[PDB]
Amino acid sequence: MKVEIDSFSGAKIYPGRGTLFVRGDSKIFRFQNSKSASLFKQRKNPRRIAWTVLFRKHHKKGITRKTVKA
Amino acid sequence: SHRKYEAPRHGHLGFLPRKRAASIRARVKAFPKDDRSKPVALTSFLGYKAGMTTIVRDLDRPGSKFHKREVVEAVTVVDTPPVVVVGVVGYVETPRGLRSLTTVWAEHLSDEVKRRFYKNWYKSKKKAFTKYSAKYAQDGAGIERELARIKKYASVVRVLVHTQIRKTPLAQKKAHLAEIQLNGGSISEKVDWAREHFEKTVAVDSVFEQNEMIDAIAVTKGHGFEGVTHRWGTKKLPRKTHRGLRKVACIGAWHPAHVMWSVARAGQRGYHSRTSINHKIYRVGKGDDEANGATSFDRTKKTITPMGGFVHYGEIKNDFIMVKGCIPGNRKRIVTLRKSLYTNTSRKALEEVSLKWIDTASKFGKGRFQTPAEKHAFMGTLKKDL
Amino acid sequence: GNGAQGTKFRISLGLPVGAIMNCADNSGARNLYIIAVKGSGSRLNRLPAASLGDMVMATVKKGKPELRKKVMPAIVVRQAKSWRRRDGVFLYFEDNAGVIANPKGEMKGSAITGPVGKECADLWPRVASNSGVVV
RNA sequence: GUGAACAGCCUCUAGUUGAUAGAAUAAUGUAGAUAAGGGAAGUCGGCAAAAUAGAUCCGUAACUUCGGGAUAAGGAUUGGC
RNA sequence: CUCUUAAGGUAGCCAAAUGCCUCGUCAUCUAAUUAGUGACGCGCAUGAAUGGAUUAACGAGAUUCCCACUGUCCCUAUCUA
RNA sequence: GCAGUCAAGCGUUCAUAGCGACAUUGCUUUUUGAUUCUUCGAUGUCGGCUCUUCCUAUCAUACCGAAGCAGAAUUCGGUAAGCGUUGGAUUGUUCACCCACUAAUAGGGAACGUGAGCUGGGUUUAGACCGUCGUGAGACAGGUUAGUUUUACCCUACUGAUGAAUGUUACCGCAAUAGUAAUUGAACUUAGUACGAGAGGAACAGUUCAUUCGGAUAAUUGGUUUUUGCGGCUGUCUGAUCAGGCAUUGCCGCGAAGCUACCAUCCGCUGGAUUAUGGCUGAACGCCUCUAAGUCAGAAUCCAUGCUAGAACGCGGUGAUUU
Ligand SMILES: [Mg+2]
Ligand SMILES: [Mg+2]
Ligand SMILES: [Mg+2]
Ligand SMILES: [Mg+2]
Ligand SMILES: [Mg+2]
Ligand SMILES: [Mg+2]
Ligand SMILES: [Mg+2]
Ligand SMILES: [Mg+2]
Ligand SMILES: [Mg+2]
Ligand SMILES: [Mg+2]
Ligand SMILES: [Mg+2]
Ligand SMILES: [Mg+2]
Ligand SMILES: [Mg+2]
Ligand SMILES: [Mg+2]
Ligand SMILES: [Mg+2]
Ligand SMILES: [Mg+2]
Ligand SMILES: [Mg+2]
Ligand SMILES: [Mg+2]
Ligand SMILES: [Mg+2]
Ligand SMILES: [Mg+2]
Ligand SMILES: [Mg+2]
Ligand SMILES: [Mg+2]
Ligand SMILES: [Mg+2]
Ligand SMILES: [Mg+2]
Ligand SMILES: [Mg+2]
Ligand SMILES: [Mg+2]
Ligand SMILES: [Mg+2]
Ligand SMILES: [Mg+2]
Ligand SMILES: [Mg+2]
Ligand SMILES: [Mg+2]
Ligand SMILES: [Mg+2]
Ligand SMILES: [Mg+2]
Ligand SMILES: [Mg+2]
Ligand SMILES: [Mg+2]
Ligand SMILES: [Mg+2]
Ligand SMILES: [Mg+2]
Ligand SMILES: [Mg+2]
Ligand SMILES: [Mg+2]
Ligand SMILES: [Mg+2]
Ligand SMILES: [Mg+2]
Ligand SMILES: [Mg+2]
Ligand SMILES: [Mg+2]
Ligand SMILES: [Mg+2]
Ligand SMILES: [Mg+2]
Ligand SMILES: [Mg+2]
Ligand SMILES: [Mg+2]
Ligand SMILES: [Mg+2]
Ligand SMILES: [Mg+2]
Ligand SMILES: [Mg+2]
Ligand SMILES: [Mg+2]
Ligand SMILES: [Mg+2]
Ligand SMILES: [Mg+2]
Ligand SMILES: [Mg+2]
Ligand SMILES: [Mg+2]
Ligand SMILES: [Mg+2]
Ligand SMILES: [Mg+2]
Ligand SMILES: [Mg+2]
Ligand SMILES: [Mg+2]
Ligand SMILES: [Mg+2]
Ligand SMILES: [Mg+2]
Ligand SMILES: [Mg+2]
Ligand SMILES: [Mg+2]
Ligand SMILES: [Mg+2]
Ligand SMILES: [Mg+2]
Ligand SMILES: [Mg+2]
Ligand SMILES: [Mg+2]
Ligand SMILES: [Mg+2]
Ligand SMILES: [Mg+2]
Ligand SMILES: [Mg+2]
Ligand SMILES: [Mg+2]
Ligand SMILES: [Mg+2]
Ligand SMILES: [Mg+2]
Ligand SMILES: [Mg+2]
Ligand SMILES: [Mg+2]
Ligand SMILES: [Mg+2]
Ligand SMILES: [Mg+2]
Ligand SMILES: [Mg+2]
Ligand SMILES: [Mg+2]
Ligand SMILES: [Mg+2]
Ligand SMILES: [Mg+2]
Ligand SMILES: [Mg+2]
Ligand SMILES: [Mg+2]
Ligand SMILES: [Mg+2]
Ligand SMILES: [Mg+2]
Ligand SMILES: [Mg+2]
Ligand SMILES: [Mg+2]
Repeated sequence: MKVEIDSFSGAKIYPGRGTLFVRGDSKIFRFQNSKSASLFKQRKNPRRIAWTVLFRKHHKKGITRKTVKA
Repeated sequence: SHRKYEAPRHGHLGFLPRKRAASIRARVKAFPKDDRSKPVALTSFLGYKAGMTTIVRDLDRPGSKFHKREVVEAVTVVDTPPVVVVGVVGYVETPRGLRSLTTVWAEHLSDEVKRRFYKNWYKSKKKAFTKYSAKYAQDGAGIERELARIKKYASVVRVLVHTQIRKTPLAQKKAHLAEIQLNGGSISEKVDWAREHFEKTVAVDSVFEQNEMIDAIAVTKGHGFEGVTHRWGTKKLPRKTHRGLRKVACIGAWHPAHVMWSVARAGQRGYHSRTSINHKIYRVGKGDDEANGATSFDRTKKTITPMGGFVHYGEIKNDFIMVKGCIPGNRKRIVTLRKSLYTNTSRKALEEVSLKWIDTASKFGKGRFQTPAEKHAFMGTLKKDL
Repeated sequence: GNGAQGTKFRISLGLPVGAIMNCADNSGARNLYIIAVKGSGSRLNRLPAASLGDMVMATVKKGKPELRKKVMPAIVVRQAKSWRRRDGVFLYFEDNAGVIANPKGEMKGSAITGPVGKECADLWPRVASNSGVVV
């Protein structure tokens, strides 16, 4: 079993959950729920949506030896 | 004249009448066939339907397109804190059917069961079984006189057990008392076992095990009065139609001059008894186990209780059963689990499951997390907190 | 004789009669207009409905005049109704598409524009051969 | 005021606040709404419902009594600062 | 050629809201069309102000298809008063 | 309309595998006629929708018997109505006819079922056009178009819902009776086998799915939003801000919970006795014979198991019974 991730928001996606969408080009788009999906369907930009892993990474939100002996 | 096109009849006449079932307890209409060579155990169990979650497991069905593939399955979760035995009842077969010729009740009765014999408990003097308890003051030869009586007579012996309601998140305080049939051998051995268990406790794993097939017996979640169309599945009548579209157009032919037991008509829906069969037992809980939700594959210590807790229900603090699919009735309702009425080979049964993963995400919405320990990890630290 | 090698687990029906889906092969049919579903039983007033991998009988509404105005079997490669597989996932394509083929199940054309659902490619090894990305 | 505008919507003045009421929120209704995939297969028939829409720019067929047809068709735009 | 008339249906139009036969035949549109349209015409019973033919534009008129759109339908579901 | 009897013929040969002339006996009352009993101080007329039940003269699905049955396929027949008999094109139509899927697309009844259930397209008033007829009014069983579908609160019936009385109250139970449910296909394999010269080409055991039907259920996925839960927008109103009112829920994005969808998931049991039929043993009848006595095996049948009610005038076990 793989956890997948929401390619829009970035939120973890547990099995048998969320939706999945195959665009014409075979780019596969996995959503954790209707909310992310419905954004995708309005042409909404994740980096422009405050709560997306994309957005907060863009805004840098809250990221906070050996011996050679050869 | 005649139908002009043929279709099945709507609805199953066998489940008539559609009336409101006799009580929220569903009655056990039968028990497994007694094999007396086996040790004495319960044939059924009492519990409460909590909620549902999702599963992940590998599938053993050689030749299936999913053989050795993972599958998600819905399951349901029954709060199953051990029953307490309060008494045994004996039955003799007569030409008129089976008949109960006595009951024996243990000395001390729990204030949960006592609460069941009372409509208003706070006002009562709580006199129940006070004089019955006086039957123990001596060596209890009055008691024994029945116990050996049931031994002498009685082709069939059942145990009276009750739930521990207090031990569950419910608000209901008044336990549920029910007759359970005893399918270990030798009617004497049965009432022996009965006595030694008076006032004692019995938990769920003495009854059922994993992979086992068990039947559910419960009262249907009720909808009150219903229209013809949703109750029987009648086709909707056309838009253009005067005076109602959710109906039967022809309540019946002119003759006979009376509308028929077989015609769809609007009345109660829901809240019936249902006896539902064949569920595979996916998990046998122990409330004394931390890492209930865990799995040999999962390993991270969590119980089956979701974040935010089973909606409308609570925390599952005790032993429990997890069963595949869905069970009749709704959350908080008292539920009976019964051993199967028959030996089922079926290969679908006899599949011995091993859960990989039990979905812990909260059910009060679209949950993003399992543990609280994960939610912190992903989200990090907040304006409360540190 | 519906060559169709394998079983098929049920997936939700998105394609009743009257539904016109795109033509995903090089045949030169632009669209297929589904007049029936192979292997559908009957219920009063229910519209026979196909889904991924289902064989149907279609006519070609837009295409080469050779292919118009005649009934001929199809295979649905592309759905657009969300369906659910046994691994839990609810998935759906962007369009409805099928490839005209023969009763054996052998394609009319040599190639399939677009992707194909894994169920249909497992069903029909001649669709397998001509298939691009799968799922 | 907005607006092409005695439209529709909100307001000042004056004038109302009259219409049996209380508690629920079954079925069926009357009145108003929304629906995944399909898109008239429903049906006497698209009945009914949906879709369309204002303004600026661009584009605009057959036919014609040369006045028309014509908002034909069909596109692009539009806020605030 | 013949019988016959006051004269014996011309120009036109047609299975037409006029055709019994009749769901006429052929063509066309369809998977399939007693429907539509185009033709043909010994036309039951077409036809010249009993007006014939044709026609731009118009029409809450009868009919046919197409695109858009839709709970008309597959098939029901949910909300508001 | 459906079924017999005789058996001249058909069937290479061969009446009866499958048929059947000449004749003849019948049944049936979804044909139409014949009649005129009932109703003309009114029994709503055609078709379709929807829904229920019944028939059998069985189209399919079970078990069988026959063949001009090698196999496949088909056809004849028995027990059989348990169970299913569809989606469209023209048509108001019933009918007809094509397309397509299908195991199959059987026939009929219930006031030619069903209009205070619908619809109103046809028919069948009152407007109007045409064609034929008539001097005319008008006619036309000739073609057209427009044309108000009333009432249930009564009784019963049905669906669900309460309930006095048998001391009270309470809990646990029994089960008369009544209801009942499952359906059908495909792929793999058997097997390129049996059989066949070949072309072709099965079945039982087994596995995986699917149809229709049914009871549930809401983890998940979708629908629904007056959570008017959060956010956005226009117009106007509160001097401004902040924060809000009004726009019959002002509109739009998301939207829990609930309800809910083959648009989601889960579940749908096992014994017994028979039918047709094939047999054993076995006389009548020293043989023969499945039948007379007796007897074995057997179908989607039937009775149960299981499943739903639980008699409110069926009932058992049990707690506690007032100053
Ligand atoms: Mg949602
Ligand atoms: Mg019938
Ligand atoms: Mg029983
Ligand atoms: Mg009406
Ligand atoms: Mg553990
Ligand atoms: Mg939830
Ligand atoms: Mg069909
Ligand atoms: Mg219909
Ligand atoms: Mg202005
Ligand atoms: Mg104004
Ligand atoms: Mg008012
Ligand atoms: Mg209700
Ligand atoms: Mg609404
Ligand atoms: Mg829709
Ligand atoms: Mg849609
Ligand atoms: Mg379209
Ligand atoms: Mg239509
Ligand atoms: Mg039609
Ligand atoms: Mg139709
Ligand atoms: Mg029709
Ligand atoms: Mg309209
Ligand atoms: Mg102009
Ligand atoms: Mg324009
Ligand atoms: Mg700008
Ligand atoms: Mg005509
Ligand atoms: Mg003309
Ligand atoms: Mg014409
Ligand atoms: Mg013809
Ligand atoms: Mg025609
Ligand atoms: Mg048409
Ligand atoms: Mg003519
Ligand atoms: Mg003639
Ligand atoms: Mg004339
Ligand atoms: Mg004239
Ligand atoms: Mg003249
Ligand atoms: Mg004239
Ligand atoms: Mg003129
Ligand atoms: Mg004229
Ligand atoms: Mg006018
Ligand atoms: Mg008009
Ligand atoms: Mg016309
Ligand atoms: Mg008669
Ligand atoms: Mg007849
Ligand atoms: Mg008469
Ligand atoms: Mg009378
Ligand atoms: Mg009369
Ligand atoms: Mg009357
Ligand atoms: Mg009459
Ligand atoms: Mg009457
Ligand atoms: Mg018969
Ligand atoms: Mg043969
Ligand atoms: Mg044959
Ligand atoms: Mg029946
Ligand atoms: Mg009759
Ligand atoms: Mg009638
Ligand atoms: Mg009536
Ligand atoms: Mg009426
Ligand atoms: Mg009428
Ligand atoms: Mg009319
Ligand atoms: Mg008058
Ligand atoms: Mg007339
Ligand atoms: Mg009118
Ligand atoms: Mg009309
Ligand atoms: Mg009333
Ligand atoms: Mg009395
Ligand atoms: Mg041979
Ligand atoms: Mg051989
Ligand atoms: Mg087999
Ligand atoms: Mg179902
Ligand atoms: Mg349901
Ligand atoms: Mg809203
Ligand atoms: Mg504003
Ligand atoms: Mg405002
Ligand atoms: Mg102020
Ligand atoms: Mg500010
Ligand atoms: Mg105001
Ligand atoms: Mg508002
Ligand atoms: Mg939701
Ligand atoms: Mg399913
Ligand atoms: Mg059983
Ligand atoms: Mg005998
Ligand atoms: Mg059962
Ligand atoms: Mg009685
Ligand atoms: Mg009783
Ligand atoms: Mg009596
Ligand atoms: Mg009693």
